[PDB]
Amino acid sequence: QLRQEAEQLKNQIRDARKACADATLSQITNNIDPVGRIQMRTRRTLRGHLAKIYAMHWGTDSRLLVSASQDGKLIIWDSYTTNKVHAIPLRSSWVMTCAYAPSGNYVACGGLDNICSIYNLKTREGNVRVSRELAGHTGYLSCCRFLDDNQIVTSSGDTTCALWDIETGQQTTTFTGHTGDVMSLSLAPDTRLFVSGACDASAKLWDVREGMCRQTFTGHESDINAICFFPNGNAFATGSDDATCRLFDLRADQELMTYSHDNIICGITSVSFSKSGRLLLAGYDDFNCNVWDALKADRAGVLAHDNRVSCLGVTDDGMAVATGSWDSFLKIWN
Amino acid sequence: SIAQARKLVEQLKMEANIDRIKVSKAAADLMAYCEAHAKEDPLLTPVPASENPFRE
Amino acid sequence: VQLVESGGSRKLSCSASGFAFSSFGMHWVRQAPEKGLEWVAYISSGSGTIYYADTVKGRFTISRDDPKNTLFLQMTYCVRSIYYYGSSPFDFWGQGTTLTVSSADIVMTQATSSVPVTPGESVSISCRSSKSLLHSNGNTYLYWFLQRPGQSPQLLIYRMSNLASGVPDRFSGSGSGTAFTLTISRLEAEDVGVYYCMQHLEYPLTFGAGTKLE
Amino acid sequence: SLYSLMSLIILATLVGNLIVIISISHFKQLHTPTNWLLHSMAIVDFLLGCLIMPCSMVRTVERCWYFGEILCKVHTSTDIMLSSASIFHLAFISIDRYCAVCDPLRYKAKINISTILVMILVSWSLPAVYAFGMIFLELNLKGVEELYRSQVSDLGCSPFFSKVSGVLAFMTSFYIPGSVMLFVYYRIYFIAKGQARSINRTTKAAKTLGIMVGVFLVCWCPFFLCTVLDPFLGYVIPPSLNDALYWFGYLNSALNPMVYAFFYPWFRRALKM
Amino acid sequence: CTLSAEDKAAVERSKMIEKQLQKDKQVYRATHRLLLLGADNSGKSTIVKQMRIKTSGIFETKFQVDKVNFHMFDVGAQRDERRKWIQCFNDVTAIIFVVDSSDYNRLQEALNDFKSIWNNRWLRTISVILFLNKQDLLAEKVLAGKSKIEDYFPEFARYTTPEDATPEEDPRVTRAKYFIRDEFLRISTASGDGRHYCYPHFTCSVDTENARRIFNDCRDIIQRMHLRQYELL
Ligand SMILES: NCCc1ccc(Br)cc1
Repeated sequence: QLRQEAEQLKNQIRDARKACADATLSQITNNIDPVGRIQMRTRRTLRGHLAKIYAMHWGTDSRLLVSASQDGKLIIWDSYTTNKVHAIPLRSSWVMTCAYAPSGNYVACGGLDNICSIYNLKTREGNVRVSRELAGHTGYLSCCRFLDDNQIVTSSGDTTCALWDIETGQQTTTFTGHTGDVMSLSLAPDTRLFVSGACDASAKLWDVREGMCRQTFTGHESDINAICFFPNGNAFATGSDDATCRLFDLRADQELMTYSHDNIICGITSVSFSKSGRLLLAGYDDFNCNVWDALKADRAGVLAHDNRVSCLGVTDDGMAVATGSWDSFLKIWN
Repeated sequence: SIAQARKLVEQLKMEANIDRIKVSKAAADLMAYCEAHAKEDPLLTPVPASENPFRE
Repeated sequence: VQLVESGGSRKLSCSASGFAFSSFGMHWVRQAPEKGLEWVAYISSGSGTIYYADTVKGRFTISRDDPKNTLFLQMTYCVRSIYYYGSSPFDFWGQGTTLTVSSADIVMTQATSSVPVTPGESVSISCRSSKSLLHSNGNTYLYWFLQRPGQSPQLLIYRMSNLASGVPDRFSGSGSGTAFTLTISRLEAEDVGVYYCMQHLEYPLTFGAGTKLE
Repeated sequence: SLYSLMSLIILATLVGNLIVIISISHFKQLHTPTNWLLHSMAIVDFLLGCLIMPCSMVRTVERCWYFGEILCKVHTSTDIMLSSASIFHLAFISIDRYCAVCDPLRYKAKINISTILVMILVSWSLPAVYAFGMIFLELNLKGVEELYRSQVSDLGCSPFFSKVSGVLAFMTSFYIPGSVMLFVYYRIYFIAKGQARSINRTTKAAKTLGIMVGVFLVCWCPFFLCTVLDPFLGYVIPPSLNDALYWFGYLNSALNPMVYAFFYPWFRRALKM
Repeated sequence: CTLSAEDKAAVERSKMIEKQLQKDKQVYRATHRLLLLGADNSGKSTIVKQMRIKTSGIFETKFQVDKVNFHMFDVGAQRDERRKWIQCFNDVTAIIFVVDSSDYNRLQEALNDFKSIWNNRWLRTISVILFLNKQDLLAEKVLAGKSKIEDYFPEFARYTTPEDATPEEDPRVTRAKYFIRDEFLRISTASGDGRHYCYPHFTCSVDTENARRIFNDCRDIIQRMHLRQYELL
């Protein structure tokens, strides 16, 4: 009896959502001139990692950035002068993510260790030392992001997320409800909501303050690899192992126009927007990073690394864009 | 299994009542934002090679 | 952090204990009995670069011993300094042993030498250099130290605008390229001392003259 | 007829030595430590191609050194330099191949990029000083200058060796590298055959090693054999056969890049793309 | 040059960092990395604790054989699905699989696990060093005769020992041992197109020669790889 009620309620939901689409984005868009072609050149090349590169994260001042590798190192670079400011050796050799604090006082990392570590950069001594170690998860860490100097949001492989308190080191909220393991999360500019995409081919919306899911989005038939969040705050884009990426809206609660090409077979690994939201930067599996028009489903340009492009990043001021790859090279583009 | 099925049904019911807006109205806001902020996007409109720090 | 040394043809030693001695460059700075500060020598972190004061070059020699965390100066204040993007050099000074010894460089003079003030009122102190300290990249290399009557000098401002770590937020710095000023909004009994002016555009780190506050 | 053949050899050498150095330069899919020796050999072979063979072919086709005598010495010295450098590069490539299959665990620690440069510097260094010292200081013709004059100076620019210089030169330049690579490839062939026997039971290596060893021997053996024999035999060799004796070295120079580079599928797959 | 006085110290510090990184790079290329897989019943813990002589995710172990360094990573408290984190281990030298052959009950799931590992797309060109642990318990339980294999594997009745058998104990236990080996090798040899191999063994509860066996198998693996690369095999 309960199953039938759930089925009819789901049917009612999809029917109510169905009677809301009157026009497609493409026909409204047809009255907009295309952006044309985009040309970017490799300004700088940062070298020094041994193994593959899996993560990177820009700084807020738009100069410094941090990257992670499988040999067990974190390196903080000076983008303008290519110098190296720091080099941090890790306890565990298998890491999957890194984050760089908004104030620039801390960095974090995690991986096949079920532990998130916090590193203090500005000390009375001249060395960088670990501050906290946040244990309590079961599966491998796949993402982590800073709220402020005391709050951090983690994504794990045991199909749960969590909100932590760095001062004490105890969880204050656990977000449960994903069927498969979750891989990526993105925050909002107003730091009140965040999304997360998992391997059950669905993405969910969460409320940080009170801590329960508000909306659930579907449409992909394979697992979700990357998720980014629109600069306005009312949309987001996902990236799947289906060689396809979609755009969803938080009010219409529907799949808007999708970006797919007939010459792509491999899934994507990273997604990011530009400052104005006109461009969509996607890192692919066939050694390439394509550039999409976020309104017309056109390939404005191509960014061509000798192995998989694993990570991306766009500066706060929009001046540059960095890419990482499994050949252990970081390139800065504009 | 009764408790799990319940938790599922009240979760779906909680998700059920949400305010919605028309697709065209939601799609117009993105166009408005793009046309309002297209002036200050260096990646969209290239900047002359005097104010960017990644020259040479 | 606490580096305390005692010594004094003679040899001087500065011993450090409390920080990563192997990541910091070191300096030796001289203070005459009744005259302002003066620079002597400098040894890099990796011992790959060494400079000496133009006045004495053949009669002096510096060396460092990283395993035992000791600094040396040979007769024939020891100050930390670390350089990277966003660092604050000259932040910590030693307990103090002065070194009384019986052209094209940048010279700078402070306008006055003394001024009487009253608590609760703002004060201004001026410095002026021969040539512009503003560089092509954008940094303006100016430092304020504010030695107190009895102890070693401290650090207040670096790069003419940035406030130090533990100093109260009553000090500020501003300038235009050649003329600079330091303003103290409020005032307390702990601000009594003499203030110094420094440049770091070139190796001869020519200090200023001093401005006593009574 | 013959002149067209020599020109074809020169053109083949020129085209073969350029692709290897170019491609090895702008890929990075093939920028491995082991490739630096390959393009160093390609550079040596290209330098031999641009300089020596044109003068050699014109001197042979006109049967007379219609040139200055100040440059005959430098011509001979450069020829000896480049031939010895090529042979030493072959020997070092063989030694590199030896460590991969006869000591596999310790391969990465030994053959790094800080030991390839030592080989490259030695290969350029020793032949240069040896050849220039032998030619300009007249150590080869000491005590036999009169017969040198009567034989070649009366009519000649061919190199001349005594009973003592010739054997030492043959000794070093031919016998040491060739013996080294023969021993290496012998043991490699036995090891490969044994390993191939085992999988199947719970013959490709023979073709490759045969090609390599046969090319090297066929190209180089007759010339050095006749050269070492002549001082002891009595200088009765005709000078016409010596021309073909030198030209086999240039033929080896032509074939070597084709053998070492294009025979391999990975290299071809950076060339197909 | 146009660099300031405070910009040269920055490049000096960067150069020292690069020197340290190059030293670490030289250290990193003389080590071989291994991945250890198995089930809870199989004695992974026993062998990992012998070779050296909280809800953590990975455990790391080091051992030295003939001036060669080996790294053996054991994946610990993870979930029941391995499809996602298995892409990180596509550059190891070899995979080690441990099987408990005394049970006969949960031994069919072991074959499925081995097939899943062998047929993975990210794990091709990687060889497997199969370990068959807990032989003394096997012998004790078979000589008693309380439990029969035919009750669990009815094909065991119509099986005869191979001629290649070299029992260096009994005329029957060897039949069961080689039956289990035949099952695993039948799974192994169904495909593989000559790019990775399987090396079965007869490890016991306590042994002092496992490290030497791993050394020899890794030597053979890398030698075959090098011979294939240069077109000699
Ligand atoms: N074309 C090469 C001629 C030659 C003669 C002697 C020696 Br020893 C080396 C080279």
